[PDB]
Amino acid sequence: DFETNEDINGVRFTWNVFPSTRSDANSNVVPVGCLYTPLKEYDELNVAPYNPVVCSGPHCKSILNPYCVIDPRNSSWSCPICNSRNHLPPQYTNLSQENMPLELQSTTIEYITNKPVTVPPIFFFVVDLTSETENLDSLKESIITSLSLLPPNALIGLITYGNVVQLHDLSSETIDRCNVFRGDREYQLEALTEMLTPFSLNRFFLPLEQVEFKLNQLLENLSPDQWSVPAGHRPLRATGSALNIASLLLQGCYKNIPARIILFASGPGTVAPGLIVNSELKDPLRSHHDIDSDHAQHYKKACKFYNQIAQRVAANGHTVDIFAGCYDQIGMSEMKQLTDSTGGVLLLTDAFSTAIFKQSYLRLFAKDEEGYLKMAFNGNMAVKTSKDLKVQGLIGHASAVKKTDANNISESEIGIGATSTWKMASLSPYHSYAIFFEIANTRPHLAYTQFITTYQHSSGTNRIRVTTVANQLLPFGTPAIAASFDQEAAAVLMARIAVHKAETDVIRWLDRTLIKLCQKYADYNKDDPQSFRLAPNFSLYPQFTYYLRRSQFLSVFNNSPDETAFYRHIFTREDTTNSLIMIQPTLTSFSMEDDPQPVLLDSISVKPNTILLLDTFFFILIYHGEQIAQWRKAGYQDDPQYADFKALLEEPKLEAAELLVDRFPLPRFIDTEAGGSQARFLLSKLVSLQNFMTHLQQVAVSGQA
Amino acid sequence: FLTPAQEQLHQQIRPMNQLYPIDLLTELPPPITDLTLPPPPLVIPPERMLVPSELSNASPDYIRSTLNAVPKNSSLLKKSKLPFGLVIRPYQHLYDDIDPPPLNEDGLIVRCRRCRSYMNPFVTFIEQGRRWRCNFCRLANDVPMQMDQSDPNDPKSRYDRNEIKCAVMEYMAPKEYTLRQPPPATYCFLIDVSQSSIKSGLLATTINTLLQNLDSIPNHDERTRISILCVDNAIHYFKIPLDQINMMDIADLEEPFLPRPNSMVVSLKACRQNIETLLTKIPQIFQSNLITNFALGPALKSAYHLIGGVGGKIIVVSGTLPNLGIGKLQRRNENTSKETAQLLSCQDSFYKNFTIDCSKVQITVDLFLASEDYMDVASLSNLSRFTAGQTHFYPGFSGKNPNDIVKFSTEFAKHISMDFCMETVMRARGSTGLRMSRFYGHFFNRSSDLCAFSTMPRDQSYLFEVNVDESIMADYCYVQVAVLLSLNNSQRRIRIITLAMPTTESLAEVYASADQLAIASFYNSKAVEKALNSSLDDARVLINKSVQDILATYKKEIVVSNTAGGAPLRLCANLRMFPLLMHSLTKHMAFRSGIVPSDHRASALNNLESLPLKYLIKNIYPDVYSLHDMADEAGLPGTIVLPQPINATSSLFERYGLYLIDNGNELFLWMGGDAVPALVFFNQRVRNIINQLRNHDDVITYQSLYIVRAREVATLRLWASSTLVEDKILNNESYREFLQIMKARISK
Ligand SMILES: [Zn+2]
Ligand SMILES: [Zn+2]
Repeated sequence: DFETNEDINGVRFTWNVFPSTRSDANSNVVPVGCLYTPLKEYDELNVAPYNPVVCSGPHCKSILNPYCVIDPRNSSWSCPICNSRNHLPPQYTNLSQENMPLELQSTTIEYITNKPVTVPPIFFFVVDLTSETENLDSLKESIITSLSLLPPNALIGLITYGNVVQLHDLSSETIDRCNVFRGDREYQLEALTEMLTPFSLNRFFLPLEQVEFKLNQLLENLSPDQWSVPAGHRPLRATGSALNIASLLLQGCYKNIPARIILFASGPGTVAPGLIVNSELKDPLRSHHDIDSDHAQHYKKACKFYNQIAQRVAANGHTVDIFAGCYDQIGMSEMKQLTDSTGGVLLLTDAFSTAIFKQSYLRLFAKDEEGYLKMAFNGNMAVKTSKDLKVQGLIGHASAVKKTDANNISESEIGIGATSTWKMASLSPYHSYAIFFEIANTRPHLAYTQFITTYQHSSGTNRIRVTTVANQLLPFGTPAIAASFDQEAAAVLMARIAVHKAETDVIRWLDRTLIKLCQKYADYNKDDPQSFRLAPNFSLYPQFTYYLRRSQFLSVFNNSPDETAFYRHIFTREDTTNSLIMIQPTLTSFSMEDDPQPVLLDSISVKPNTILLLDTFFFILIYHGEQIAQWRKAGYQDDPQYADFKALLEEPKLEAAELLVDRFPLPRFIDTEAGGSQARFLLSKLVSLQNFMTHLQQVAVSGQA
Repeated sequence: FLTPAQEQLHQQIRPMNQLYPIDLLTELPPPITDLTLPPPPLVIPPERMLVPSELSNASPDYIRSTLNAVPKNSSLLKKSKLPFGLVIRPYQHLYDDIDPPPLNEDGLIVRCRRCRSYMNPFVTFIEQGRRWRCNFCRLANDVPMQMDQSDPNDPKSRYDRNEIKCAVMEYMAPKEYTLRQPPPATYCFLIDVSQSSIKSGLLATTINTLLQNLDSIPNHDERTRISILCVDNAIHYFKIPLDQINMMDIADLEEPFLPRPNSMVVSLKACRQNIETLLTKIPQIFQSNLITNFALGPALKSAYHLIGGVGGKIIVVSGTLPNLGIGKLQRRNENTSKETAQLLSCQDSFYKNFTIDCSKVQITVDLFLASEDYMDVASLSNLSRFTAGQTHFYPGFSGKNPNDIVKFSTEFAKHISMDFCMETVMRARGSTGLRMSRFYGHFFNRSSDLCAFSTMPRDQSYLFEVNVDESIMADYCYVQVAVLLSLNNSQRRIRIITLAMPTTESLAEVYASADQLAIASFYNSKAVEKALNSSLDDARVLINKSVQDILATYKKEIVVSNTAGGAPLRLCANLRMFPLLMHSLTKHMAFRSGIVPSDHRASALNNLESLPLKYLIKNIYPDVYSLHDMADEAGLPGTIVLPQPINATSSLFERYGLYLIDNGNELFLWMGGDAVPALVFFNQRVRNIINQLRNHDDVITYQSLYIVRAREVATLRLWASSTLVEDKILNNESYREFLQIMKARISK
């Protein structure tokens, strides 16, 4: 089924039976593509303590798998992808049903390929000193707490900044020093190299082991930046310069070596390079309106600056994480690419005191069952495909790898295209990517796809995750096709394409595709709206469209430029299950005499005697009806006999806690009720799907050009 | 618990100087004791002084006119061929404990309404004492009541005030004499840490001296702040907390920007503990540096921004030529022809503009250039020269010699322990007819009548050239020097120096009252100005001409008959040393004709141009002491007794004696090659004397001794040999021949 293939390969195709020709694929509207999670965790993943058996075919490089034609007598295997007979290797010349190689017993497997003979993971902390004591103190607390979650052999790096940027030097024991640079200049590698060069750049990066006391003392002694703040001005904060220096130093000594630049900002950059807003408070932070109407004066140079850096770290293969701790914007809209080009974190929080920050930050260092970090580095994903299948592009946190020898690249593109290989400075079990294909064709016919994700494991080994899938191609009209439609997958990839477009009328596109999809798949009588029927397996798509078009990341009405970037960053990273919650939030009703039960996202379900649980993924809200609010508002729950009431108030908090388990980042939790000022969040999410569905039926039965 | 009342309770329970003729040619074996003689008296009748005493007229200690009898008009002055200038010296000692002048605290400063001169001993009280005449512009003024409120009913109360008894005194300035609140002594030690500075040991010394002398550095008001900048290819700052230390590395030498907004210019009191700690580390932090650049220019700018707010003193210690940055310099071509145009002139013009900016924020710069290599003293001097600082040069420094350390360390110690004022402006007012035209010395002046001292040292002398208008209608003329200052104890004071001189139309009188030392100084300063901006020979020619024109004028305008003795060289007794001094000058390191290292010559010229009169002379003509004949009452009085100096001639040196030359810089101990084995030696005496000639309280100088008896000894010899400027040395004539030459020249 749909869940099976995902449970076994972490793969979900929009169409599970591909059309047999490109004309057909176009008449299907929703592209043939899938959402893949290369480092998905399986309770029973097979790891081969050895290298893969690669295909000898010229220009292939595909790896042996379960869909290969194994010839025991001639001891040879045929390649599904490129189709050539290969000499089964020496060790495999004894393949029995009982003696099958590990790679032949599962469609997804991991090989412990070679071992890097190079540097451990690098953690470059870039802290912003222009924040208040309370805020800067609780941040100092977190960073320290994280340090004890890191591999003792991890290279640490430290830069503090505000008016100027200070690169700390931990290699000095005599006196703790640090090289200072101008927060108002755009230093260049050559210039920065000379200035910083016992002489080597590799002295600003040292093993946590041989430095944990110094670095701890140093972090315990940080104090707010102490320059003067004029009349009505914002502090001078040269983030732009800090990120420039940071990425340059790393390029200077650790190019193409896993590094993770972790920025902690408390406000927008108020100094060029990368200036988001001027210091004078009378200058407001741009809004979507301003950006849309070319009135956002600093925005274009900013984006143009940060993109320069993003291309750098992505090309050099370094990660950039951005944690914002403040009520106002810091410029995530302009700095976003830093995080999307690389597999970086992007978290918007009001303060470094928030649970959202604390829990999310420490969660980034979560470990697997072997006790190693879940994060992975220097990921490289290559998509091999049969000859009757091409690649259109990827939509996720990666960068295209060019000059490849691949021959399966489509002329048409979607997302990051013109290639079938991509790269991620950082990735993790929580990263999913949308790969879009094109039917190259212009007796069972099959198409094969193989995902080869080579990357660097936290255990310090290089591995190769392989997933191979097979999909049948059928003629225009075959019932199987319409049945192989995964409407949850289709909706997520379509939203993915929508965010990509919007990041580069999108709703007009959403509406047209929906109408075109229904015209083809709905059964009805021309010019007879009320006869419109969609099979149970398509019946949800329209609803998903309905919600998507008015979600947090497409219709950025009541959103600040940064909220939008935030929401979108997460959305183009998360999986099918969670992406849906982002599109169509969930609402569960709880009561004294019933079991938790799903309700329509409308006011109807706002009742006195019940408790509601709304899941926006970014938010988890628990609204208590008047009655229950009152009962809870004083007593009962604490009364032995009213143990049933107590369980009622607890059910929404357990489901809540179960959602929060493994989610990243952590959503903002909200406990409200009828009358509470936050109740708006719930209501501000309750024209109607009814009207939508009606107008939809009228167009689906009518003819277009 | 006792109230103020219970405390008081329990407790209660005219003689115009004459001309004395001499024959320079007979005056051979130059008296030389004369060099100690005080100048001709200033003939002033008790009548011209409100309260006649020895203090009613300016002592030679503070001011010395080159003329103690002023020509009554410009014509007479011009004919005299004599210079008119004032050798000024506001302070007498390094420490303001020794001999402070009388200080008024009253807060009342009585001044003229017109000329703005200050009340003084030579004022005249008119109209039943209700008013006073300005001896400077003669305008009647109203005598303030506060002048008499001293002894309410005793009319003779005034005459007890310092501004009436003394020609030299000070006042505690009233509120209006301050715009900003007097500054706290602020220091900024910019130290070279490059490779050279480490190899020489120059650093360990500097850090040690400072470390052991933090107590010596002034802090009367206890507000003394301090800063430290270690410099090489980069500028290193240091955050110093009150009683953690961090070092801030800044290698972007393009624009001066500061690392942080505070804890760099710290309270010497409240942060001593930490400052000592930091000092302790520095030698380690740089224990082994391979860097060979010294960014003085950049560091200097940073320092300007670092202490420019309050203003202060940047003290530079370096063993490296400026290497990297704004004012980097290079070794020069090395001369004789136009060695001024090339070896003495300032290379990069950053060093002159920087002093112009320092005037805006009241910063002064001092330099201690200690090294075996070129430092380009010539062009760096400009820093201290125009900011009232001083440039100290230590040739051939290297810890390899236990003495380099003692000299440098001792001098540097004295320099930081010396007092100084801040925001000081010095000004001189002349009576009707007298006008201040040129001003020589280390300070800032572009606006006549006013010299600006971002800070004022205690070990320098200044010179003001004066012009006698057209004519002076009175029998006396006056000159008043005023110094408005902010003393290093948060006090705004005003130090005044008033000098009264008799006028005269008698050329005989003019000459009879000439201060040969002041005059020697006047030409010294005029020649140091030439050597540095014009030609070096233009200077040498200037010094000779000065001696020529004077001998020529005397002979022609004063001498009465050629019938005198036997073809003598006529002059007066009070100028008996002048020709000898000028000649020695031409043989000095700063003017020699020949080969002299760009730095040595530059350092010499800088020395001469700012040395206090007392030492300027010992420098030109050294004090030689024959110690084998030496009296027996010498050795001790707690002041050690000294021998009578002999002539600076190779002659007097007996091939078996012991001598001690002292030229103000070095100290030679020449022992005849054939002396009694009493060499083994009394020893307390010789050691005592040398200690004497070194320990001074008015300058920082530390005399480096040089003992002498096939090449080394030959050099020490030729060198010590050149300090005796009376002989024929450096291919330059002998003193006897000098007079012989001059005579011929002036003779028809
Ligand atoms: Zn193949
Ligand atoms: Zn007057």
